[PDB]
Amino acid sequence: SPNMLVYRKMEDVIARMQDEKNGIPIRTVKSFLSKIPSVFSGSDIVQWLIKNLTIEDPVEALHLGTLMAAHGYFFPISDHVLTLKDDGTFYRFQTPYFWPSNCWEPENTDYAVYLCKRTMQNKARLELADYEAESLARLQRAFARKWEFIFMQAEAQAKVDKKRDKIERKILDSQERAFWDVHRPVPGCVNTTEVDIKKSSDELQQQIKYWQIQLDRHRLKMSKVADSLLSYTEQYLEYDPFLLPPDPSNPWLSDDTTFWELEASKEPSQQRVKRWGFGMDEALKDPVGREQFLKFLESEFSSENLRFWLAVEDLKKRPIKEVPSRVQEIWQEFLAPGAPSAINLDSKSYDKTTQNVKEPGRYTFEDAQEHIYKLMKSDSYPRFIRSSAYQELLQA
Amino acid sequence: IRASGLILLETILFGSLLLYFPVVILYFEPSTFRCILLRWARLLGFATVYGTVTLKLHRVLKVFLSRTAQRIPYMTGGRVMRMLAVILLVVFWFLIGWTSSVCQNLEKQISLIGQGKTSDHLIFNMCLIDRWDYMTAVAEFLFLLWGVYLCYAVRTVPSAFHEPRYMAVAVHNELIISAIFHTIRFVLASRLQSDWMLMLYFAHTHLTVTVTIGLLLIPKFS
Repeated sequence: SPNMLVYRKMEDVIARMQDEKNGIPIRTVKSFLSKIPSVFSGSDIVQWLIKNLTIEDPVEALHLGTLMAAHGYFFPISDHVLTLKDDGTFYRFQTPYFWPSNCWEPENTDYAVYLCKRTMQNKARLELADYEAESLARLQRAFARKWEFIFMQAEAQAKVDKKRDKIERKILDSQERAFWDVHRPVPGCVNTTEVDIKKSSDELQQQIKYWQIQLDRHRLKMSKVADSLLSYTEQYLEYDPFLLPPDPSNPWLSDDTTFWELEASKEPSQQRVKRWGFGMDEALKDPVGREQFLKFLESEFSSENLRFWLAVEDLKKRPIKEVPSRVQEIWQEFLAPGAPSAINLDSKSYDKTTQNVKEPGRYTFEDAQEHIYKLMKSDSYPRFIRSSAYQELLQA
Repeated sequence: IRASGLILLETILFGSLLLYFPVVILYFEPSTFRCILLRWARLLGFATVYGTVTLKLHRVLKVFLSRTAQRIPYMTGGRVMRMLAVILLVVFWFLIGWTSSVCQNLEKQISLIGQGKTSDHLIFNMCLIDRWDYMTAVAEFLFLLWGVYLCYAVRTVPSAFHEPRYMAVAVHNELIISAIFHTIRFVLASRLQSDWMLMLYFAHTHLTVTVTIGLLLIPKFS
């Protein structure tokens, strides 16, 4: 179960927190009104975080502390809503029987028990806040039968704990107050219990063959990948609109629209034209690049292979209703010998084509597309980038 | 009215009607009879308004616990009047004290109340004071202090009409206004024609009377 590991890590945290030799010291304050022992101030825990965790931002360490304290690992002695506030207020750890890691789950009758007990310990005031008084009103109206032993065991517990010493009753009642704060919190702050429903739950011959495919699994050195990754970063590094953008026009930040609108304009910017020059794949991604490359191929009387590859791609878009209607037709137009558009195949290519053409398939012309595609990538794109039209358009 | 007993409210209203007497009083000339009746009417009005109000609130608290434990009608409207008559009595014995000192010693012999002083060189008569009215004020102060502690803790109930708001604010208002009134009039023995005073009594009365009629009575048609 996932969150179990999370709670385990934070358990590591608090275990290092109340360390014998290091740790925060749980002090005993003396006041003009009273003498309160076994507390400490939130500035202490803030300092402890910053020391032993090296959390550079005070705010960041404070937010870590915030959610920790909203998972019941320490609470403010005079408040319902768990929030760590860096100041002189008094805190306390929680008990190993009342962590939240212990799969606990209170229920409505037990909330009634704690309500009767708190309301009946003191009888000097309605020692409570308006939300908890509201909850008790509902519990009354709906629990008409079962009240009595609730009251019974409540005052029984009151005697069984008051019989022990006066500071004991105080600390135990403080703890077993806060632990019900965290498991039924004030209307505002988020519950920290819930979870998402998603987590709501020959033999050696194939073995040996896996070993052999790992052998023939061609790999390259990490330095090679390093160069590839750095270089693919660099070639658009000057295009990153987060890090260093030359067009400062930011429709988000600087309330402009012109950047995208220039992007909509079919006329390519000089960035655009320099960016075409990296790879014809990116070109074909560009509609503008498709148009200009196709123009050159036409004016050079060489506008077929691109026509084919566009044909393959535009075929790979329609549903299964038209796959046969196109495959036979595209064969008869390009891959049927005797048609004007003469795609050119070798032995195994045309063999594969002839065998598959009976059956229209989502991966029909894979090897032929590879063949013509390596052809175009090897020949066309180079001369295009080398071409006068490319140079004249990249100049301005 | 079932949430808040009939007879409590008739009690309140009657009492405060009577508390409106200070300001039909002064229009007539000051004499013996005047200042005496003033103190009668004041103190009667005072207890039989603020006192019963405070005790209603005490009942709220007790019915709460009574009801939390075993609905068995812990405190009833039958209980209020008894812890009223006590106070009514005490105040009777007091008035008899003061009233006796006058009516048996300083009626005719040596002192009086119909009595005037002067601003610069001009005359003005009135009633006046001694240490008793001081102690009177300080009692009113403490009494409502107790009432305020009551309307302090009782701040969280799930209740119908939020009477607590209304009551508690009458209480606080009254304490304040009374402190001020008495402090002024108990510095100002010398600088007080009839008019300026009559201003002051008009203030105190319409303020707290109208206030602590309204805050409780009127919202019980909304």
